[PDB]
Amino acid sequence: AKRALILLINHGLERFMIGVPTLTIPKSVRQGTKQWEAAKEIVKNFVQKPRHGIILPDDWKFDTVDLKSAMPDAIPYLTYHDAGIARALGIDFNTVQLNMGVQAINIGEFVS
Amino acid sequence: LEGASVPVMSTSYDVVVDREFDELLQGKDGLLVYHKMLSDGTVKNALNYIFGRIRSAKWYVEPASTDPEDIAIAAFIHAQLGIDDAS
Repeated sequence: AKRALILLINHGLERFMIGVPTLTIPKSVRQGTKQWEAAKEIVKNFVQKPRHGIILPDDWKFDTVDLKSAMPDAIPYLTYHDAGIARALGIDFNTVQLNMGVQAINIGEFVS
Repeated sequence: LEGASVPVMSTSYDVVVDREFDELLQGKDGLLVYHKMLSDGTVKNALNYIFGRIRSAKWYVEPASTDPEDIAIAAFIHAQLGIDDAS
């Protein structure tokens, strides 16, 4: 579960961090043309060269996909499964959070 | 002087058969469910604690009386089990 969640979080973080570029162009634009290369270069540069900037004729429209919410916080579920590895061996203190966060006063009792 | 007049009887009534009402947990099919639960991390964590604490209870042998013969027989059993500080 831990391994599958790290793959899912890595993938999610790229789409919420960078954004998925969309370019809408006139029906007249055909593949293998000057205009077509320009379209591919805009989308590529959005991802690779953000400082580059985008110049559009008024019948071309650039946008990023609206995901319509904040990225879900999957850290608590990942640490549930990760710390769960140590719980399954009969360790009775959290081996992933260790000393960090609000906790029980008496750590000694959980070591006992 | 008379022996028992009442026999030992099964814990059975209506759908309850020998203490169990749920068909999926009756007999040896039941045992397969409990076996599969041993693969759960929360079950294994609990059994590790419970079974550890049971064995650590400072086991020893109490004699039937303070009579030297009862002490002698208790010492034989102590020796058979190898009673010691760590159990």
